[PDB]
Amino acid sequence: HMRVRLSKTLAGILRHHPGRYGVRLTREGWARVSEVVEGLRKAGWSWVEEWHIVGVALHDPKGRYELRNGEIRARYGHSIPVNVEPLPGEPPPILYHGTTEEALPLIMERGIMRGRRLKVHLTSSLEDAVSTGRRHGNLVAVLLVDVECLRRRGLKVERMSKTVYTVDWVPPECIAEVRRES
Ligand SMILES: Nc1ncnc2c1ncn2[C@@H]1O[C@H](COP(=O)(O)OP(=O)(O)OC[C@H]2O[C@@H](O)[C@H](OP(=O)(O)O)[C@@H]2O)[C@@H](O)[C@H]1O
Ligand SMILES: [Cl-]
Ligand SMILES: [Cl-]
Ligand SMILES: [K+]
Ligand SMILES: [K+]
Ligand SMILES: [K+]
Ligand SMILES: [K+]
Repeated sequence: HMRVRLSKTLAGILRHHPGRYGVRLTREGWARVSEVVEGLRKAGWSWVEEWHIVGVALHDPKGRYELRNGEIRARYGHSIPVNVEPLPGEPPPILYHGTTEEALPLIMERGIMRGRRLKVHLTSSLEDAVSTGRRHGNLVAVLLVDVECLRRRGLKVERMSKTVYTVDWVPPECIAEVRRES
């Protein structure tokens, strides 16, 4: 079966619309795998069981998901209120945010903003930043973000996966450089 298709649906459940699949999340974002399974099956994923949902989490190349006995959550990316504790580690001095060239003027005015999500998402992987920008358009720009510039003004830069870090907002003055990718 197509793991990527099931993972995209699962990310939607755990980040955006759990109730549409019969799921209630705890305030830390955790879903009961059994509830996720039943909702997917009712939506036509007629073969899915716990084994497959757990497998999506374990095989995810990015570490999007976290498991503990009976439960699963998304580590980041949510548009519904959750509190996820950070993974250990310090952020590197530069992080990336992929976007579109068309967004640059308003980013240079208002900073990088969270939009519909709880946080602005940054990555230590330039390649991942490019692929994220490409979801929004073909003319991609990657912002290099000065992490100490965020931290010294009191903005926590929290590690959510091996490569993804969240921050409430990126002030325009903390954008060190723009790299073009067409
Ligand atoms: N001041 C502004 N004026 C105009 N535009 C602005 C401004 N600030 C930002 N923007 C743009 O708005 C779009 C928001 O879209 P958005 O919420 O989908 O954010 P975005 O960062 O793309 O997605 C998060 C997922 O991307 C990976 O970090 C990870 O995904 P993975 O789990 O696959 O690793 C994560 O979940 C973005 O274009 C952003 O630049
Ligand atoms: Cl456990
Ligand atoms: Cl978020
Ligand atoms: K649940
Ligand atoms: K995630
Ligand atoms: K973001
Ligand atoms: K954060």
